[PDB]
Amino acid sequence: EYQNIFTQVQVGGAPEMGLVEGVDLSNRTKGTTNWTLLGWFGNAQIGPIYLGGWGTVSLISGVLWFMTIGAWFWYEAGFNPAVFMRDLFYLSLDAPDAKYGLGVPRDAEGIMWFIASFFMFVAVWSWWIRTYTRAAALGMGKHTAWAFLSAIWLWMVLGFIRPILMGSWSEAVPYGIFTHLDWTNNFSLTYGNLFYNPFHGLSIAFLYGSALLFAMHGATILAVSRFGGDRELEQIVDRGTAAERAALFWRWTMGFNATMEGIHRWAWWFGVLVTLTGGIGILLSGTVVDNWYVWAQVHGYAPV
Amino acid sequence: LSFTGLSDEQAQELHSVYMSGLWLFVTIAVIAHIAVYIWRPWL
Amino acid sequence: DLSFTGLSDEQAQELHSVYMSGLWLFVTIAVIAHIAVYIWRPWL
Amino acid sequence: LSFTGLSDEQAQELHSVYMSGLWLFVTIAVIAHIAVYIWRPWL
Amino acid sequence: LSFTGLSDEQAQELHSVYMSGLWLFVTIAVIAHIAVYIWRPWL
Amino acid sequence: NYSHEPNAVINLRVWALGQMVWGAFLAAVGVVVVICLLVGTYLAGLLLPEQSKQAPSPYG
Amino acid sequence: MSKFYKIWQVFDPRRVFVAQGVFLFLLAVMIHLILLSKPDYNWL
Amino acid sequence: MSKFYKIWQVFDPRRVFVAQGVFLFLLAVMIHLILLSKPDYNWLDVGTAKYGR
Amino acid sequence: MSKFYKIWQVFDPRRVFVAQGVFLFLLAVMIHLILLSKPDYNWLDVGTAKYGR
Amino acid sequence: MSKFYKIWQVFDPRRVFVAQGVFLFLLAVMIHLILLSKPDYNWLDVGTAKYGR
Amino acid sequence: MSKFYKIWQVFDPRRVFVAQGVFLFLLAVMIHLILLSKPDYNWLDVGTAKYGR
Amino acid sequence: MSKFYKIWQVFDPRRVFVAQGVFLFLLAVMIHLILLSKPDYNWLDVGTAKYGR
Amino acid sequence: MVGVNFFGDFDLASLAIWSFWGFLAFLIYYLQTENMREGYPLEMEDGSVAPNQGLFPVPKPKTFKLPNGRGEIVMPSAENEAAHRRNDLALARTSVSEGFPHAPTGNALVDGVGPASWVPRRDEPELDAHGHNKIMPMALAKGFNVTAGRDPRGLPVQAADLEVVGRVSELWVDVPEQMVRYLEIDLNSGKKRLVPMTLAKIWADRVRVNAIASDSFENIPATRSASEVTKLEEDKISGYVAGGWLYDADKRKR
Amino acid sequence: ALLSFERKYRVPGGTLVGGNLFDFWVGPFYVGFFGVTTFFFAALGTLLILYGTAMEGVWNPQLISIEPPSVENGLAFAPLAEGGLWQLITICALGAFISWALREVEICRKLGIGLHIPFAFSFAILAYAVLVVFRPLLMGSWGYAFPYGIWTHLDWVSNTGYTYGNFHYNPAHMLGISFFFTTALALALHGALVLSAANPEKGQEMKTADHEDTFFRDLVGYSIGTLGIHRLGLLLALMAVFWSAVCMIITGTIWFDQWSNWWYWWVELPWWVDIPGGVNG
Ligand SMILES: CCCCCCCCCCCCCCCCCC(=O)OC[C@H](COP(=O)([O-])OCC(O)COP(=O)([O-])OC[C@@H](COC(=O)CCCCCCCCCCCCCCCCC)OC(=O)CCCCCCCCCCCCCCCCC)OC(=O)CCCCCCCCCCCCCCCCC
Ligand code: BCL
Ligand SMILES: COC(C)(C)C/C=C/C(C)=C/C=C/C(C)=C/C=C/C(C)=C/C=C/C=C(C)/C=C/C=C(\C)CC/C=C(\C)CCC=C(C)C
Ligand SMILES: COC(C)(C)C/C=C/C(C)=C/C=C/C(C)=C/C=C/C(C)=C/C=C/C=C(C)/C=C/C=C(\C)CC/C=C(\C)CCC=C(C)C
Ligand SMILES: COC(C)(C)C/C=C/C(C)=C/C=C/C(C)=C/C=C/C(C)=C/C=C/C=C(C)/C=C/C=C(\C)CC/C=C(\C)CCC=C(C)C
Ligand SMILES: COC(C)(C)C/C=C/C(C)=C/C=C/C(C)=C/C=C/C(C)=C/C=C\C=C(C)\C=C\C=C(/C)CC/C=C(\C)CCC=C(C)C
Ligand SMILES: [Fe+2]
Repeated sequence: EYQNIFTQVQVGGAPEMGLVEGVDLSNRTKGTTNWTLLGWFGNAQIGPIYLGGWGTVSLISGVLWFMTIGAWFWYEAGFNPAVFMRDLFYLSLDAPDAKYGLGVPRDAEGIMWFIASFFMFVAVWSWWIRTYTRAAALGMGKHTAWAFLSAIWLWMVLGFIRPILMGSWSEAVPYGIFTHLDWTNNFSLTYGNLFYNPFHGLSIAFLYGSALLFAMHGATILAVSRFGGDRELEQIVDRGTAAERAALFWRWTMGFNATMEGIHRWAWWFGVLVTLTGGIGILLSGTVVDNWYVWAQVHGYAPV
Repeated sequence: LSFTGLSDEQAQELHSVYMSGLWLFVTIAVIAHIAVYIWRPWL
Repeated sequence: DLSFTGLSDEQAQELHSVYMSGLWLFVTIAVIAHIAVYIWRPWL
Repeated sequence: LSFTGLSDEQAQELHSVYMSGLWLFVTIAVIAHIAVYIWRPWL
Repeated sequence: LSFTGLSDEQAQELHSVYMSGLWLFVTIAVIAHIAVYIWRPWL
Repeated sequence: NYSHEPNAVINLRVWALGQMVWGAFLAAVGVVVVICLLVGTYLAGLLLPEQSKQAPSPYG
Repeated sequence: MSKFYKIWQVFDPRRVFVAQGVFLFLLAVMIHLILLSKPDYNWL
Repeated sequence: MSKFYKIWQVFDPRRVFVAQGVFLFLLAVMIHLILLSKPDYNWLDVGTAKYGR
Repeated sequence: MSKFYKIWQVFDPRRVFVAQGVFLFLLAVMIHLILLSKPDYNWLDVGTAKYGR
Repeated sequence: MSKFYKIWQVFDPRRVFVAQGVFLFLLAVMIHLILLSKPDYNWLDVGTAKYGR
Repeated sequence: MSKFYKIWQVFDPRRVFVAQGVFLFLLAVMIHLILLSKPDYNWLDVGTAKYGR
Repeated sequence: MSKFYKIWQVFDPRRVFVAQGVFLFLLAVMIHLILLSKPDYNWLDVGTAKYGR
Repeated sequence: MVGVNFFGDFDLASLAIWSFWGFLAFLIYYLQTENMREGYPLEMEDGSVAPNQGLFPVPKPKTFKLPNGRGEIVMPSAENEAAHRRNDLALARTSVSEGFPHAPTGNALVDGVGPASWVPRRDEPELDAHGHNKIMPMALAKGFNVTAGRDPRGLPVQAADLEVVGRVSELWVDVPEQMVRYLEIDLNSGKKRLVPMTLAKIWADRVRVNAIASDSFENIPATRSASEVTKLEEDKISGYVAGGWLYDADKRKR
Repeated sequence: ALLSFERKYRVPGGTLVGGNLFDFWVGPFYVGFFGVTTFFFAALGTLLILYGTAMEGVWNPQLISIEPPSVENGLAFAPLAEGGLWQLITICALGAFISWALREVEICRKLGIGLHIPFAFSFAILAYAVLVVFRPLLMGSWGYAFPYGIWTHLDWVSNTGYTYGNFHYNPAHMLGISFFFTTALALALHGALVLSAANPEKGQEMKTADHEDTFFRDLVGYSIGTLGIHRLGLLLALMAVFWSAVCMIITGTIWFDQWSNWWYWWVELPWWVDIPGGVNG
């Protein structure tokens, strides 16, 4: 009747600084912290981070990005702090005017957008390389980078590629909290009803499937945590009744099952296919299809 | 054969009582069906 | 000889006879009701 | 050779019985498709 | 050699029966294609 | 001493009736809970403004 | 037709009786709610 | 046809009977609803009109 | 055509039986529904029309 | 052409049987459907046209 | 050209035959459909016209 | 150039061969379709015109 | 590339969606084959090998090279399944047909069947990267102190029959993870026995174990070492305890 | 039909209702009382979908659509050809889902594992119900629910969302979105991490939990732990669906206008309203 959601008893010790497997220890920090508010739901150690080159690139570029957008927010607000904290959500570093096409915008808002985007480019790619390297230094696999690359694919398709194919940086997303929502709506409305973008439907299928799957996996692993199912790496190699019971639950339930490694394989795909299908479905919007409801009618999933 | 642990005698008894109740049920139900045909016919 | 269930031809013939009794009863009822529904409202 | 544990004789018997059932199925189906073709041809 | 551990004789046998079934299939299909062609050709 | 039925058939009959009625009571409990659920829902809906029952249809 | 008592050798009768109680009560409510829906057959 | 009884040398009565009950009841309900779907063959509304109720 | 029974030296009759049972039932249901959606073979609407109801 | 009985020394009869059965069935269905979707090969529409129904 | 039996020493013939089978079926379907599209090679429309059906 | 054979010391043959098959198929399927798109190169429409059908 | 159909209505969009269907098919193949590394070949109830081995074939073996010189593990393999294979099973067929249960012949919590089942993991403990044991009692774990929560040590252990059996003594911890896995009991019978923390609910005045009753706390498997615990002993213990949610329910009160 | 370890778990027990009656397996599947119920309900709903599209004459699986009664029908039962089919299918679907959950329960207690999974599923049933049962009742009519068509419940979504302008401005919707995105994110990260440990660079030994914790501490300065990530993704999904149910039950019952006008309470606070600057001045 203990469901293992919140940890009852906390323990700790000298911080677990790390594992030296080819990591540069000098680029690592040495200060840790304990914060029990988390210990209740997870580890409490806000442990040492790695301060590297790619990380510095990312931090610098992305902070310039952030503060650039904040600068334009101020200018757009009359420098009145109360306007800033009033219209904070309604403000925007809107995207260049279509007149400029793909040329360097000849306005302030536009070039600020362009520069902030350059910074984001640098930051994201630096962080991807940082994932690759941190997994190469500890001697692990690069699955995390190839998953992130999926996210990068969508993000690029939206900021860089799709517009280049359409010939306008106007197509790209504004940097605001409500304006990028408005952008999504206007994108759907301009191009038919995006629902009828089969790849949109697939990305949705995989988002819902990711939630489905993580609830399944998590509830299972907490159910078999009384047999140490939380320790998975050791149930792939030294199988125990945790894995057997989980597999047999799902077998007796739906007729098929997985293994303590293959469920992880299933997760890595439902995740990345959310942004692989999205990128394609966004590329094809306006370059291959100016309206999706009619494509549906013609293709048979929508009625005449 | 006896999958459930019962013998032909016990099963005969149990079936007798079950079908007693069954014929009671059908009697009551045909009565009520008749009365309803009286009230709101359907054929 | 072959029995994935344990029943030998004897128990099998017994069980089958009773099952077919029940089946023919079911079918008699259904035939009666179909004839009736034909009288009241034919469907061919 | 037997992937299921049968011998040729058990198989032959099972097959005679399966064939009986199949021919009965086909027989009723033929009767019915005939009655249909007499009642509302589709060709 | 065998990737499944069958001997040439069991295999020759299996293939005989498989080919027989296949040829029965094709024969019925040909009957049907002929009927169809007589009733409503397509070429 | 009381509660003692000499007859075998009467003992079997009162047992089977108990079993059947137990099941029917379970079913009634379930039906009643569903009913209370939906009806309380409708009622709480009667507490809502009139614009709730005015809303346009999505045609579907 | 006379060897039907052999069903109680197949299924535990306790559970079967509870299940029949459920099934019949639910069927009753089903039809009553079917009839209640129709103004011609509603009585309230 | 003489030897159909061997079916119970293949299947067990319990699972077979569960299957049979489920399938037959399902089929019955299905066909009754099929009929009730037609403004005809709907015994209820038919009787309602016949008796002018 | 003389050694088909050898199929049961390959497949297990339990599975085969259940499979073909499901297969036939669904096939029949689909064909029936097909006709039922074609109003020239909808025996119900026909019998309505032929008998003037 | 004479040695083709060795595809049974390479494959397993069970999987091939089930797979090719699925294949044949789904093929038959796709083809019947392609016909039905064309008014000149729909035996049903053609019949109701030919018999003046 | 004669040594091409050595590709069976790099590839599992099972994998390869399955993959070839799939590739072949899919290619064929794809092509037959590219034909059914063009009104000039849809042998069914062609027959309808030729035979005045 | 005759010492290019060391490529089989660097790369695995199986991986290379599989990648090669997929690469070539996709390229070819693509090229044929790009050609198909333009009417001047759609050999089928061309034929429909050469033979006046 | 708008309104550009290669043939029929087929444009880049159609080509892409179809290519995706194909890739997806291959992917389902891949995943449902990689989910076969454990459990296959399929068995009957007799322990034999059955004809239906699935429509997806078991894949080709890979290799896991373990840390701390524990060797190479090959999945799928015969060694892998035969090690984790249980024998001398106290079970009785309920019917000659398949698809019906198999009853426990004796005491199941002991006989290791059902929810109380265990698996022969290797009687070597679980290790961290450094090769030190993962589970240490909090007293050998240098530096380990309770940083929060209710310190259970010394609290009585109430059981499913509401009766009391002993007092907690020590906490067994996952040092690399910094969390409490097992807790130890100083039982009335003079014995020490472990119980998983996930099966024990720390109250303010006590520790409640609604899984099992009191008769069971004594027959719990023990540890050949009081400073370490192996994966095998862990599975035995955990199965025994978890089986009480079914096999000691006639005793559970409240 | 069995795995090499499926036997010692195939023991009797763990049944909420029923007993020996229905304690058996059909192939891989366990079928208790509730297995029978879910099969019956599912099959019936499926066949009714097919008959509904048969009556319509539609046979394309993407264009098949069984729609709810009109809004004018109100909360009464309708003819099968005008909503009764949708309603029966809804009944059967709900019975099927609840029975699936209870089957999961029976199995969880036969295999002696916790009941987290049926709990998780309960939220999804709750949301489906919010859509087809509750929200209507409170809105006065079954016709406000969604249809059973692959590409038509999307039209219901669109029209229902454009009734209140850009639904994006619903805050509970915002939270649903956010939790869904974070769920997919954490799922990918978990899978990638584990696979990267088990399947490392060539010529290297398998890794352990310590390496995962260290890699993510290196990356972002915090690691949640092997148990915490499961806890987390579970809670993320649940709160997402919680917020998603909350977003819909308040859409046409407590709210009635465009959702944008909600955030204007922050603008219209007297001490920054009149200020002439920014977007709202
Ligand atoms: C007419 C057409 C008809 C239909 C045609 C259909 C044909 C089907 C053919 C079969 C294809 C099946 C593919 C799936 C198999 C993968 C199985 C798996 O999970 O692991 C396998 C297994 C994983 O190994 P492991 O178990 O992790 O351990 C290995 C090591 O020990 C330790 O690992 P490690 O750390 O060394 O490496 C880890 C990595 C092992 O793999 C690798 O190391 C290499 C992975 C590929 C990385 C990229 C290659 C380098 C160049 C990239 C160029 C990018 C340009 C951008 C700028 C540069 C960025 C770097 O593990 C993986 O999981 C690899 C799979 C990654 C797939 C790609 C995911 C990210 C893509 C996101 C989208 C971005 C591109 C846009 C796509 C859309 C375009 C329109 O790897 C393999 O079996 C070989 C690798 C396969 C190479 C890639 C080929 C497949 C890519 C498909 C992507 C989807 C395309 C879209 C579909 C079509 C839509 C229209
Ligand atoms: C009303 C408007 C249209 C619509 C318009 C669009 C548009 C337009 C898009 C989608 C897209 C998506 N929509 Mg929508 N969408 C609609 C209807 C729906 C419905 C529904 C139930 O009706 C659902 C559930 C969905 C579902 C989805 C997702 C499946 C998909 C995006 C997934 C994702 O991860 O995005 C978010 C993922 C990313 C952007 C990844 C970005 C990662 C990078 C690396 C971020 C950098 C980090 C940065 C530096 C910040 C630093 C933070 C600090 C360090 C903390 N939409 C309606 C009908 N939707 C997307 C898609 O794929 O299109 C097909 C998309 O672009
Ligand atoms: C959508 O398409 C529509 C529906 C319109 C058209 C299609 C309809 C279809 C396809 C319908 C199909 C119907 C079918 C296939 C019907 C089949 C019916 C059968 C086979 C009925 C069998 C009934 C058998 C019964 C009722 C047997 C009952 C037996 C008993 C009650 C007693 C048995 C006693 C026993 C076994 C005791 C002995 C046991 C032991 C252990 C000694
Ligand atoms: C678009 O598609 C449409 C539908 C329009 C057109 C296409 C339709 C298609 C593709 C239809 C395909 C139909 C097919 C392939 C039909 C096949 C039917 C078959 C093969 C039916 C077989 C029936 C067999 C039966 C009923 C056998 C019964 C046997 C028994 C009752 C006895 C069982 C065996 C016993 C008792 C022996 C046991 C002995 C021992 C020793 C154990
Ligand atoms: C758009 O595309 C369309 C459809 C319009 C045009 C394209 C169509 C295409 C691509 C069609 C392709 C068709 C193909 C490739 C068809 C291939 C058909 C084959 C290979 C059929 C084979 C049938 C085989 C059968 C029926 C075999 C039956 C065998 C038996 C019954 C014998 C039983 C065997 C036993 C007992 C084995 C003996 C075992 C032991 C142990 C002795
Ligand atoms: C408190 O005030 C101060 C000033 C102190 C600080 C405040 C800062 C504030 C308020 C910051 C707010 C930031 C906000 C609201 C950011 C929101 C960003 C959002 C919602 C972005 C959404 C989507 C963005 C996308 C998809 C952008 C993609 C961009 C790219 C892929 C860039 C690719 C490259 C481009 C466009 C061209 C440049 C390329 C090269 C090679 C130079
Ligand atoms: Fe996990």
